[PDB]
Amino acid sequence: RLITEAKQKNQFYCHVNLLVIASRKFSGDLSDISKHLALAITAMQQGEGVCRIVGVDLAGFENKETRASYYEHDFKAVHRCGLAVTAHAGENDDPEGIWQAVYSLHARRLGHALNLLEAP
Amino acid sequence: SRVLLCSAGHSSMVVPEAFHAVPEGFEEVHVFTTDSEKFNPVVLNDFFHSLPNVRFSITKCHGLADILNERDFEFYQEMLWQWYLTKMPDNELPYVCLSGGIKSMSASLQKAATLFGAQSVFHVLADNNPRNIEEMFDALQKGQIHFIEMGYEPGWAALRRLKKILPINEGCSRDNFKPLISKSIEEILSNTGKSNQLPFPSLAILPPIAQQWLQLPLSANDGAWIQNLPKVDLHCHLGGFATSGSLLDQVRGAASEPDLIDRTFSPQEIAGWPRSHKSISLDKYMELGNANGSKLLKDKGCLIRQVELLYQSLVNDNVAYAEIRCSPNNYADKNKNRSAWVVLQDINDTFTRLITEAKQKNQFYCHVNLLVIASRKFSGDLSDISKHLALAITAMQQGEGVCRIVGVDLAGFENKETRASYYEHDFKAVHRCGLAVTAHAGENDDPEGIWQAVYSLHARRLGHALNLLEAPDLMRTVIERKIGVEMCPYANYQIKGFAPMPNFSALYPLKKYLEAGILVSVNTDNIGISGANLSENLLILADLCPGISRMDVLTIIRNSIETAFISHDFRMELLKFFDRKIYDVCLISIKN
Amino acid sequence: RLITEAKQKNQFYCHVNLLVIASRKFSGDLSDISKHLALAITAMQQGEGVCRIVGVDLAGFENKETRASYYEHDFKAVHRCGLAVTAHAGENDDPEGIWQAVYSLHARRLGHALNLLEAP
Ligand SMILES: Nc1ncnc2c1ncn2[C@@H]1O[C@H](COP(=O)(O)OP(=O)(O)OP(=O)(O)O)[C@@H](O)[C@H]1O
Ligand SMILES: Nc1ncnc2c1ncn2[C@@H]1O[C@H](COP(=O)(O)OP(=O)(O)OP(=O)(O)O)[C@@H](O)[C@H]1O
Ligand SMILES: [Mg+2]
Repeated sequence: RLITEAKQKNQFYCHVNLLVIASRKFSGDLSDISKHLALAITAMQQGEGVCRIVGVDLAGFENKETRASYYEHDFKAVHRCGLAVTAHAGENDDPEGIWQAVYSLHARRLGHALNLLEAP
Repeated sequence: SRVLLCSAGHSSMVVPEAFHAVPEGFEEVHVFTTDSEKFNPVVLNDFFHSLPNVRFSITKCHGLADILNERDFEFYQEMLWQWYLTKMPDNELPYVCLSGGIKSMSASLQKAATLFGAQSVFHVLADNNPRNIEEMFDALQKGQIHFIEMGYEPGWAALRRLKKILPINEGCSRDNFKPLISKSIEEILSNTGKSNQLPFPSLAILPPIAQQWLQLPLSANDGAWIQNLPKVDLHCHLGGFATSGSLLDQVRGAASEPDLIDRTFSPQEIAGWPRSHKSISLDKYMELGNANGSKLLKDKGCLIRQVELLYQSLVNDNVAYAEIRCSPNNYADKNKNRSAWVVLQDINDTFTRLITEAKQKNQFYCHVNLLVIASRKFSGDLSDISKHLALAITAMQQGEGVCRIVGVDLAGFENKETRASYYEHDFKAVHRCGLAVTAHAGENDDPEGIWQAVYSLHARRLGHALNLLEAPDLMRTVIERKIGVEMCPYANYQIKGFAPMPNFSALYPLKKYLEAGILVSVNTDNIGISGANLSENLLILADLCPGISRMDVLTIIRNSIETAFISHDFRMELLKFFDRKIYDVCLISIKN
Repeated sequence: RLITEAKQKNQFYCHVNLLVIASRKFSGDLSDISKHLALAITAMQQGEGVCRIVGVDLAGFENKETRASYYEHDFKAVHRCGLAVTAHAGENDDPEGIWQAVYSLHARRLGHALNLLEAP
């Protein structure tokens, strides 16, 4: 509604798309990841609307146990339905985690990871 | 009412004390007797003339005396039974006395009173056995006549439609002797599983005659009881409800856009439907439903009309709980913003509104839930399966509602290209969330696929599974885990063929399935295409599985309740309501 | 023998079936679990007898070191032959352990599990 209102005035407007986060709550309510993924998958399919859902997020509590090879069982269909995946890693994790996140989750983008220089 | 029934013998003056038995006065006295010359009705007529408000009826068994012969005994028994049936109050039990008559008629009348109800049966005893009226009057003045009763006799709450089906029959003889209940009495004990398969614990309170009636085998003429029977349908397809006829016409008439309706094509007619005399294939079975389906259900108004008509049919068939299989993607259309989620939401809100409006008026309402069909290789890419699962879990996540989403479904064409061991990894999340799976592991599917469905998909139900009898280990684990097996009698009979199908040798395995202990449930699949609702689906079992019993049908209903995906508290309430209704229906069933 | 002796005199008798307990060691001779499973399968294959073998107990130290994500491929064998499995995950365990003990070991019956209240 805001985008259409701004566009009708012919004034400069800011197109905005939404990303559904998947909080890494770890032990608590393990079904939350599946619920969020399915919510995003079915929400991107509304179709009509200048604003839409274009991908999901993997931010949350980063840990060795919470690596990309821990939730990888649930992502077999996010790419199947045409979604996109970002990630948040490298702030405190291991370059192996970043490597698997790049190659297992097929993350098109990546968050932070300021220590890339140490891994040519 | 306050109607007496008595037998007149040599002691013909026993009626006046029977009239005086009540402590507040009496209304109508009726007496039955034989054709012997010993009885003198003049004395009783003169005695009762002092109370003209009392209806005196005297009937004599024509051509009978002394009841000295077995043929005479049965003649007297049948006339007495007919007279009792034609001489009872419509909706109250009468008062009956039997002190007059020899042991034969007395015992017959007592058994008849037990057999048709009586407000109070008693006996009159006199120390000196008075003959003249003044003598027994003086006797009652002191109190010589004592009163002996064994208690109130409820009889059976409903047996009197014998007098409707059997007319007065004033002109009759020994030739048209009706042994209607005697064979039921003969088969009471003449005929372990059938002994303690008793569901619905209140059936124990039910009187024994109707219990043994339930123990009798099923018959075609029990359609009235079957229709009055509260049932459960778990395998029901929304897309095959209306396919032809007035239902299809009125479903078409409510569409939002008439110009998008093909009002010309109609399905090909099959002679003898639903009792198909020739075997049919799955392709023709589905082609019979071509007039309806996703090609016609896109219109929102048409969808609402179809859902309302299906719910009305469910309520009409006395179904007290149902689960509907639906395909939201098939009815979606991005042209009019009709996403699959929107279609499913429309169905859910329509069902919830219908149920609430039916419950507000305190009528019989069919609580219904939805099943999300996830077909295999039906529309192209297999990502549609993931889309269906995601939609189903998101829909169940609504939280609050009345008509909810119990779980998902897995349906395919035959085999191989639609095997049940392809999508475990996709199913992990949806099955973890808390839904349920009913894999269609059956209909010429090898036992290995059924094993994968049971043990890797954790499927709680199996569609059809007709050929389960050839896998003893798979059977054993199915019964050991109480996995529901939905079976559609008419549909499988039409598309596969079972005895008494012409030129067929195989027979339906439902009886052996029930004897083994499988939690079998009887369903309808596609009402419109098969042309048979739940009532005739259950009725056809008499000629499909010979020797099937009524208690077996009740256990089928119990199993259908057992295998449904519902919460514990809702299951308890449903069980209580079903048990009370079942008791009422079997109380008023032996009436006919 | 005891059951037949009690039954032949037409007196109240107690039918008894045995469960082979797959003892938890996790320290040495780890083949003992497979040996126990084979012994239980062969024992149930006797067939005749009022008293028989109907199940296998997964008892022992139910701590995280011996959860249900270890030998499920081995329990495929016992599940194949139509033999019941009883688990034991009731003392000092997480809801995750109970969950995949139910859904991977296919435990048809569960032991203890006193803390189900906190896992709706
Ligand atoms: N994808 C877009 N994102 C943001 N603005 C857009 C987009 N597409 C079109 N517009 C708008 O189209 C309008 C065209 O304006 P125009 O070419 O006449 O230049 P202007 O009016 O002189 O200055 P301004 O670009 O600031 O409006 C712009 O104002 C711009 O905001
Ligand atoms: N599966 C069983 N388990 C235990 N006992 C059984 C079983 N099957 C039969 N029985 C025995 O059958 C016997 C039948 O006994 P009956 O019906 O005559 O009653 P009772 O002798 O008066 O009292 P009781 O039941 O204590 O023996 C019972 O004693 C019962 O112990
Ligand atoms: Mg079906």
